[PDB]
Amino acid sequence: TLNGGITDMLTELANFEKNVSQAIHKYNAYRKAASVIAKYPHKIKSGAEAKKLPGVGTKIAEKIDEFLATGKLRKLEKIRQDDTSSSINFLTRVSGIGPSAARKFVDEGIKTLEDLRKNEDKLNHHQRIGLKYFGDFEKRIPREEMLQMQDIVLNEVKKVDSEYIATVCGSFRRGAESSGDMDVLLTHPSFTSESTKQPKLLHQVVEQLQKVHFITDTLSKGETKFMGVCQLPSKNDEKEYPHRRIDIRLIPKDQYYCGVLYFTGSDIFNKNMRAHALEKGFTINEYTIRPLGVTGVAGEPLPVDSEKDIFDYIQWKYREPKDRSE
DNA sequence: CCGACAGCGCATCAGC
DNA sequence: GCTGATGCGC
DNA sequence: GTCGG
Ligand SMILES: O=c1ccn([C@H]2C[C@H](O)[C@@H](COP(=O)(O)NP(=O)(O)OP(=O)(O)O)O2)c(=O)[nH]1
Ligand SMILES: [Cl-]
Ligand SMILES: [Cl-]
Ligand SMILES: [Cl-]
Ligand SMILES: [Cl-]
Ligand SMILES: [Mn+2]
Ligand SMILES: [Mn+2]
Ligand SMILES: [Mn+2]
Ligand SMILES: [Mn+2]
Ligand SMILES: [Mn+2]
Ligand code: NA
Ligand code: NA
Repeated sequence: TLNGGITDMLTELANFEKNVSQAIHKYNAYRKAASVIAKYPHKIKSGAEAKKLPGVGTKIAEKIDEFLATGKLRKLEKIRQDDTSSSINFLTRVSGIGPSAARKFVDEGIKTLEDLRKNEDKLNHHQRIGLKYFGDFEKRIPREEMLQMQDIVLNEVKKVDSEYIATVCGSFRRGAESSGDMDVLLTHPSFTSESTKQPKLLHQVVEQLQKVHFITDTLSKGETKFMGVCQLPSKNDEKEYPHRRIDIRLIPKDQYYCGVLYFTGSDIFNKNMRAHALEKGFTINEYTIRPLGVTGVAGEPLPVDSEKDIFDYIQWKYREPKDRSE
């Protein structure tokens, strides 16, 4: 982690602007700068050297000089001493609680894990589950565990219908030795951009996973996107595995490539790639890659048959999943 | 010195 | 009931 | 907070 010190400062700053300042752009700005720095193959010796990287400006340049000069950043040392900011930051760590709900709870006197446990009646379903699994969701998932999970999801999928195609994406597909959660991309021949022949496609898949006790809870659930919890099965008498977050997204079969490009990420990567697309005159989403008319309006979907094809349309050398971790 | 910053599914609410 | 703005998340 | 124009 050549510049682990600096990227942490930045990430902390991004989290602050997002959770406490509710300044989403500043948030993204720091994330981007932290991303470009993380891949910079040199140990940064100064804020000037860093400012040469696209994304780092005069403000981050100074913060970096200050950090390198003392190993600390005053603005952050203070933020850490502000109870309100500490509470808001902490509450946002619970799935379902955003900057808004956090600042609210703080106002109503709720600002500790304990305060939340006694006011479960003031949380919506999602916030309740997030609170319930707070601890577990903090633990990372070892790849070896992701592999055990993949077999269970894929095999349980096939058992509902041998025509489903379940693909694990997210950081898992990017090659991470550890993942924050499991992301599943699902496709079935009956669901395409031209029609939904069969209904409940996603339902039955969830239903099945719940039947075998793999899926333990639901944060949210719709026709195409499921957000819940799951747990690997444990052998006889051995300790129990941490509950884990699991996202399942059903995408039209004929749009798998745009969907798989989206779900593999990373998020910062997608951001850069989609920003670049616009620069070249295109707009990309999880379903398609359309051309941008002079008026701005997006045209019809262009033909796609691989992830690379999409990359071509924007003038970018194809980059493997493992090199998309920005 | 300005406006843009990627794109979208779900839960929830206010209003009609 | 619907529509659309908001919060929160991928 | 940063950047292209
Ligand atoms: O803001 C977002 C969030 C996610 N995504 C896409 C890309 C990301 O890789 C994918 C999965 O989302 P996760 O939040 O699961 N992140 P990821 O799997 O990359 O990392 P990890 O789960 O290990 O934190 O969803 C976006 O496009 N924008
Ligand atoms: Cl902002
Ligand atoms: Cl610090
Ligand atoms: Cl596609
Ligand atoms: Cl579309
Ligand atoms: Mn993930
Ligand atoms: Mn996820
Ligand atoms: Mn548990
Ligand atoms: Mn570009
Ligand atoms: Mn009402
Ligand atoms: Na720069
Ligand atoms: Na949260």
